[PDB]
Amino acid sequence: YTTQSLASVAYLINTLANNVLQMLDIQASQLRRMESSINHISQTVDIHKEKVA
Amino acid sequence: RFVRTVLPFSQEFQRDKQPNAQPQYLHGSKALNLAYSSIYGSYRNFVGPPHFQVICRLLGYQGIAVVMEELLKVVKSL
Amino acid sequence: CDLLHAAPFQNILPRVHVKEGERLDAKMKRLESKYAPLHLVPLIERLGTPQQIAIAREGDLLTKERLCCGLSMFEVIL
Amino acid sequence: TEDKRKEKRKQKQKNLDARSVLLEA
Repeated sequence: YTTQSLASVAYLINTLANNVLQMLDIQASQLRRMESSINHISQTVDIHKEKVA
Repeated sequence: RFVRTVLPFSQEFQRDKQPNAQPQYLHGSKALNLAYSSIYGSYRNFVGPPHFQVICRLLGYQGIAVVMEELLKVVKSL
Repeated sequence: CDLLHAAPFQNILPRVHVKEGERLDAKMKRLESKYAPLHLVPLIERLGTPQQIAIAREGDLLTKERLCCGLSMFEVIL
Repeated sequence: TEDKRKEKRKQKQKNLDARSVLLEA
């Protein structure tokens, strides 16, 4: 029961950790794409304000 | 260069002199504040190319346009 | 001054010295090759996204088209 | 705060128009 318990705990932790890392990796790349998208909007607003000027 | 007129034609108006904040919110220290205010002391006695250069940057095309348009209105009024 | 700093990214090159046995057109094309990696709009048109390309094209038009290029104001004022 | 405020005073005492619409805005 000891061996079985050690193996089980290690497994469930390994699985949940891997999932958490995957979640953080996805959220990072989300912000990376969003910054790129915000930057292009900002450039577009800059261009527009200059045209009015 | 432009310079100030003679005393009897000098149209004075009261200015609300700002309360002094801490040096960190200006040039950084008392020594630096004093150093820089001396540096820019030279520029207070006339208006010329350096002032016009600064005005140009800070106003941009839109600021210049509105100032020109408004100067025209002052002239039209006078 | 803005336009002078824009020049290298806008393909604009100054006249080069021609030694005997060389042509003005021969070296100007050869110098254009050297600074081709700095030509902004073509590089983005090559490697950038439709969004990047459109922003750069708009940006380029704003950078090259200044008042000093062929326009004046004082006449209109008067 | 009060101790320093009444120490600055201790040292100070023992020592010595219708032309443009933009204007309205």
